[PDB]
Amino acid sequence: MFENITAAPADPILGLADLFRADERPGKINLGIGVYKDETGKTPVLTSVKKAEQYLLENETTKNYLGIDGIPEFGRCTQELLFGKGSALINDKRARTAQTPGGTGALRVAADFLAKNTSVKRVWVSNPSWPNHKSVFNSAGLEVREYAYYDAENHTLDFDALINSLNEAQAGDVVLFHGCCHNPTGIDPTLEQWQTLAQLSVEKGWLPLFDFAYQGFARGLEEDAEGLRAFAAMHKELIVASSYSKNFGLYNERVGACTLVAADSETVDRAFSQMKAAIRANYSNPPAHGASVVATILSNDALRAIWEQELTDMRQRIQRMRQLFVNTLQEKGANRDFSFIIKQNGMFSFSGLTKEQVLRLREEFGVYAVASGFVNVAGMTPDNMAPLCEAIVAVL
Amino acid sequence: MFENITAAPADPILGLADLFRADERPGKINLGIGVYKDETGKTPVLTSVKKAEQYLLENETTKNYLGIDGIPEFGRCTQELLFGKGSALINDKRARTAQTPGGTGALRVAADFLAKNTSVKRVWVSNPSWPNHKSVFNSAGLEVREYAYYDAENHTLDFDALINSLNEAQAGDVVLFHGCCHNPTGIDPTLEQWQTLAQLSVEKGWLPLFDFAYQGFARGLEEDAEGLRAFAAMHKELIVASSYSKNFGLYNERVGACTLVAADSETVDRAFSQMKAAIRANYSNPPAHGASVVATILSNDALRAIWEQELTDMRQRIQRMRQLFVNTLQEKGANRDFSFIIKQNGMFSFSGLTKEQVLRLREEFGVYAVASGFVNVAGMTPDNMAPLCEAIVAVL
Ligand SMILES: *Cc1c(COP(=O)(O)O)cnc(C)c1O
Ligand SMILES: *Cc1c(COP(=O)(O)O)cnc(C)c1O
Repeated sequence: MFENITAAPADPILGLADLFRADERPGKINLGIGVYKDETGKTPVLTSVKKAEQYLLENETTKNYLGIDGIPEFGRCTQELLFGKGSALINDKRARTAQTPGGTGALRVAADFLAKNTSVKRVWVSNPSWPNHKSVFNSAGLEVREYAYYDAENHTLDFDALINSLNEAQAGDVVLFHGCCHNPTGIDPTLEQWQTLAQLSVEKGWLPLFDFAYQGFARGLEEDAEGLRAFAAMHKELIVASSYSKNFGLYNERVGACTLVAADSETVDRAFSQMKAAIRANYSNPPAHGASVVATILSNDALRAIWEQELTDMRQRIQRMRQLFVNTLQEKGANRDFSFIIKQNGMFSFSGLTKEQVLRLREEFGVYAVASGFVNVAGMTPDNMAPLCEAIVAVL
Repeated sequence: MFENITAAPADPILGLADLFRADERPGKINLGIGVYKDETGKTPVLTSVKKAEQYLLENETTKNYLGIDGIPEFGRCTQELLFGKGSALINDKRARTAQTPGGTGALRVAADFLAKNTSVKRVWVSNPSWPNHKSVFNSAGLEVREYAYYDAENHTLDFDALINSLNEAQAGDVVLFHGCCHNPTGIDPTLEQWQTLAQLSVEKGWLPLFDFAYQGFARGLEEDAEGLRAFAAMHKELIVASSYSKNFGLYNERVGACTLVAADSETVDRAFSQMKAAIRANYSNPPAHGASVVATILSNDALRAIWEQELTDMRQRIQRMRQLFVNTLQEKGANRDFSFIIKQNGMFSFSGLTKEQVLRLREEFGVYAVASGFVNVAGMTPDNMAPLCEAIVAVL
């Protein structure tokens, strides 16, 4: 059966980490890591999370199966983080949430479920979008198309090209958005923008699906949701996929969730059942541990408070490198403008650099950057900034 | 989009636990639980697991993403538990293992991967088989057919009907087996039986896929694998799906794994890549926590030793109820033979009882049993045995 021909031509992971895992001089990391790193290059484990990890060592009584949808507390908790405080979408019971081996879990689960119950044929992702997007959905047998976004050149969102690319879409078509700023270039629709996508989105069909990892990394836990929230001001039907993998620095635990909305609660229920349908058919129920950490930090408001400050730290270091990058680059000699990298959000941004600068940087240079010129601001530490910036400007 | 018609007609879970969750007199549990219970009706959390849970509170340095295949230690460790000690299938590097949100995760992942790379069209499950089997594979677009097994009446494996039902199968068809004794009736092929399935299996085509949750519950960690192992003595190509969900009482953590075999290591590799392919496309990498517990107990041989004794306990309580069931039933008045329930293995066995005894037991009786007459020996405690056995014999 497996004997003769298969093999991968694979993901931009070992597509950079393994040459890094060998191409040893004093390698300026990959800026092609997918995780955050602190001022020392470590991707710590959090005080809010540990303290919470301990609350579980002691309080757990059984490792008894979780409900298909998971931890309801996590539920309440996730819902309220995405839609708000007195959110009339919560009291009103239009939203239902599933706990999933998070982020990708949710987009998958979202995928498999749309694929029946629904007659969604295509998914519109965005050029570029997080690399693993296409695979999730092709896997489920939905065809993926791309809308414009960052035509680049002038480093911002070619708003017009988007709207323009989008009109090709249609009524029962799902349009994938990243709530708060986009992997790989933290370029944001401003509220207005977010606002018109929504006006357009209702008058044309489009079930909107939010891909939401990164909340609290652009401006703040609650502002980051505004995009999700205005859409949500006017949808009836909407679906969002979340991850506490980045915001809780819980990467390996696999935490995130899938929220589904319907006009009303009866409808929400006939459909959530069918999303649970798709869950018993994937993995029968989600992994507790991560989410309990999660459910526990969001409930304990002392632990929340301590948790909100770490994230603040995160997000802040990230902001500090973005200026420093542009600064160390001034001083050292660059023929260009990159004042565009302090304008973007998140870990990611494309360093406007060529497939070949990117490659002239891994020879007698040593910096790892995935071929697309995309760097992870998070891998830049205050001291590695010197050499990095020598190297970047020694190619332009 | 979701508006009008969907809804579930669902899993034998709330299909029994929810009426239990309400039908309150002194309800004799459901014997329609899917988890083990101790002599008090609790599904504890283990000393081996806690001690290990603590080793992690203190030793974890980052929550950094796991490899797609997961924890390699878990790897080594799982492989050696399934195939053995000096296993020439390990040194020989024909086996490769993926860590997955376990058990169902693995059958799914196994499913999605067969579905391309391979030209497996059908899956042969067994009548009955674990209820969630059909959904996993239909979900992936493989058609499921059933082979005979327990025609019942004479409570044992209609060996002949199996062989007989099987011949309809064919060359690139996957045949699903439960390594050590079967959910819902712990009826075993003896080594010989296991042995002929294998002889047959090579001479006819059939990629064999083992569904293996329950190891150490029939006779012992190592004997339970004999079935897996003799097949494995002669396959080249074979695939097994595991779960430490029952044996480690880790139910909610989601621990298990998918082992794939090929004739040789080159071939194993072109295909594992494509199984990792299917993994980045499901959830991008598995949840650490559970498996670290797992990887940690199997390496630390003090913790292993302590772990092997709990399981022994488990398996033993399970054996003690099976005799007690048959005994309390003698004494109290039954018109039948049920000496067949001390012959079976595992938590499960069908109490030869009718859809209507099953139902005459939930009226002014109070015992919950999924309509198929299947009981979970594990929910029977030494004291609830009195009333249960009054009730069972008061209907025959
Ligand atoms: C980081 C990220 C994810 C993460 O999915 P998880 O399994 O939560 O790691 C998903 N989508 C996007 C756009 C991301 O940036
Ligand atoms: C219990 C059981 C499973 C469990 O899958 P998990 O997700 O590990 O709970 C799978 N298959 C069979 C036959 C089982 O009995």
